[PDB]
Amino acid sequence: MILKPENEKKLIIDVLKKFGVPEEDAKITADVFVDADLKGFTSHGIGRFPQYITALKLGNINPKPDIKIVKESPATAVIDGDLGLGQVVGKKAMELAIKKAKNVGVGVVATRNANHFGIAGYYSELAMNQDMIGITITNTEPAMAPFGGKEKILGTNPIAIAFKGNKYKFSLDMATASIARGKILEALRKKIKIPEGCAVDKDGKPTTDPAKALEGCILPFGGPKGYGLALAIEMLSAIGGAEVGTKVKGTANPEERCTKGDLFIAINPEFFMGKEEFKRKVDELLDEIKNSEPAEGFEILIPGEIEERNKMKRKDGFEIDKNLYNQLKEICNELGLNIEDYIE
Amino acid sequence: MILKPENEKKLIIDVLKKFGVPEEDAKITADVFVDADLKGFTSHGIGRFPQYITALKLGNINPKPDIKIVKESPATAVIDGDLGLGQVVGKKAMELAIKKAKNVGVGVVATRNANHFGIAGYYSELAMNQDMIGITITNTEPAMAPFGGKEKILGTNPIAIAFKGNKYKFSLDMATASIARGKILEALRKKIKIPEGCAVDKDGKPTTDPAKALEGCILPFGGPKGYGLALAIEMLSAIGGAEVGTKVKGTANPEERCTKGDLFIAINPEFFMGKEEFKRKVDELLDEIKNSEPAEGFEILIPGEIEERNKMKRKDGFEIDKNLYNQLKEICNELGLNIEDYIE
Ligand SMILES: NC(=O)c1ccc[n+]([C@@H]2O[C@H](COP(=O)([O-])OP(=O)(O)OC[C@H]3O[C@@H](n4cnc5c(N)ncnc54)[C@H](O)[C@@H]3O)[C@@H](O)[C@H]2O)c1
Ligand SMILES: NC(=O)c1ccc[n+]([C@@H]2O[C@H](COP(=O)([O-])OP(=O)(O)OC[C@H]3O[C@@H](n4cnc5c(N)ncnc54)[C@H](O)[C@@H]3O)[C@@H](O)[C@H]2O)c1
Repeated sequence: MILKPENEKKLIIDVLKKFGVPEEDAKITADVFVDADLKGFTSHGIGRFPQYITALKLGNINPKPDIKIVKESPATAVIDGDLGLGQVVGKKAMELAIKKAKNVGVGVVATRNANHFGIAGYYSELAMNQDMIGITITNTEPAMAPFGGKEKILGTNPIAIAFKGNKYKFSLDMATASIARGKILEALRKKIKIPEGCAVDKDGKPTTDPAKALEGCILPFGGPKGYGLALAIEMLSAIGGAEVGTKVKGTANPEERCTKGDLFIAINPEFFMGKEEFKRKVDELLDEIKNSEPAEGFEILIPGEIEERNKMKRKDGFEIDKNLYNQLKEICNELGLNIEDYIE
Repeated sequence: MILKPENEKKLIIDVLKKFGVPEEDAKITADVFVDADLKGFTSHGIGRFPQYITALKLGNINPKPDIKIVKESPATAVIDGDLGLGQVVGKKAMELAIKKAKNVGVGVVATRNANHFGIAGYYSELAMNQDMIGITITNTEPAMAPFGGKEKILGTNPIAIAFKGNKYKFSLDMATASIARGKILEALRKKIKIPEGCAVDKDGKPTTDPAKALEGCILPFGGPKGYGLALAIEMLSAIGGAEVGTKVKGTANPEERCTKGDLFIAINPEFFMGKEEFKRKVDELLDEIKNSEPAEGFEILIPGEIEERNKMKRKDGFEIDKNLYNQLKEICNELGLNIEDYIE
């Protein structure tokens, strides 16, 4: 059934307020949920909300955190999240990264002790919309093997990079994993194969069967190269004192304290070639790319284009499945709220 | 014959000094060349030296650059190379990025109007060997299509990421191109297919045939994802005012004035979780990986391990072909040096 985004925002706010989350913290959280559902990253949108409820009750999410800047300098900071909503910590960190970059040209803000923050692209787009370059990375509970290995050690480790000109936007937002676990589960319901070169089974051997893949490992994307970048990311994400490797828990499991890290970077074009000079060049490059000769059955896209298109289509509502609408009804009921104020 | 590391250094120094390069700048340049050759990155080793001679002679390399820091903050800087040797400008650029990271936790330095700087890893490791995290990116002449296209726009756009713990080091140094043209025509003369997804037709169709490859267009490394990264590199590399896209000239062709860009980033763990604790975590991560279970006919390796084993195996000198010997013989002859002083 169709769920209007504004109504998704009000649903999340009213529910989070019910657990003590201050209104401004709640509004912030919702925005990042709505962004994901609008872009089609549906697995980091509302459908993930019940998991948040589970964690709030088990007290793995602190509704009223003491967010602290434990280390600071003109160009860097470390932030302790106090087990608060990743969105709230995340926005603070990146907002502070942006502030520092405006003063001295670049800002690097690492976080520890926060929860999963949703889609990385939201944060680096905060930078883009200040006329800057935003870069965001984080790690994850183990999901992927080293290249040539069969054990789950690395996270799905996303990186997001955003910036824009006068006409074009650039918004790379990607997991270093070659496939989401959700898309494997999904493929297991719909009794089909997963793409080739996306997972290996219990044995280190390649596999297209979803059931095997689920007890095996997902592969980093671009062979040894993509593995290398996921390793780099596992590490850089954690420089504020988070865990790495197998000690990273609690990113998708509400029964565990969250131990992952996030890095937020903001580079400020005014300190280099100049803001207006940069925007002209981004435009010129992306325009060149966009107008180059297509291969056979393709239309050349800029990173981010697909997500923007999704948002347009989805601005007036998007579908959600019954089983989730049910989980919502229930949560709403517990907190003395009417599911019908939001989904109608 | 066999070329020994020491004699390659001498050879390069003597030749460059001959052109008015100051000895200290020659020594730095020789060092990157020898690094390229010992690691096995032969396309950036002494193999490339004859073109530097052509460039110097045509005036596209300035043996005596007035290298200027044109903009500076406490975390950022733009350096203009006055068409100097890329190695000379690069070292100064990365060392400045490092100095600033020493004071404020991070240093980002962009370059413009400098030449090809050899392997990106060298500059990243300077940071690593100061107990920091080094990141280098850079531009090149159009070498590959955007994803879904069939026309050269993106350079091979390398990235180098380096850092270390106490026992383990991490040194990723990699082109965003699926494959090097070099290896394709070595697959042609070798008659073997090249891997899949690497390149497209003279028509825009996928092809594992080196002959069609050679007529077509190479692709970035990781599907859309690899493509997105390389597009980001193409742009970020050039925020110091460099060119982008097809405006990037002279990184392979000694008849063109070079217009590429470099970005140097240095991140200091002292301003985050702390130096010693970061080295412990690096080791904790890299040990876990290096000792997780391998796949069947595989060994698990950390980015940098291959080059390290290479540098070990080629300390006593390495092989060069008759062709390069001859180029090098003439170069020496016209300068009154004697090739026999170096390849005895
Ligand atoms: N917080 C976490 O724990 C966590 C972990 C992993 C991933 N994630 C998120 O999941 C989301 C989805 O990731 P994904 O890897 O499945 O994304 P994709 O669905 O793999 O999208 C990745 C990027 O590639 C680009 N792209 C795809 N096809 C393209 C084409 N034909 N031409 C040009 N560009 C193209 C897209 O625009 C997009 O920016 C991400 O936004 C990420 O932030 C979050
Ligand atoms: N300055 C310039 O203009 C310029 C431009 C492009 C490239 N380059 C350089 O060319 C060189 C070639 O790079 P490349 O991409 O062809 O090298 P690869 O041989 O393609 O190297 C990529 C990385 O993958 C790693 N690797 C390979 N196999 C692995 C495995 N089994 N497990 C773990 N890691 C593994 C390697 O250690 C290496 O660091 C690079 O050093 C790059 O810096 C320079």
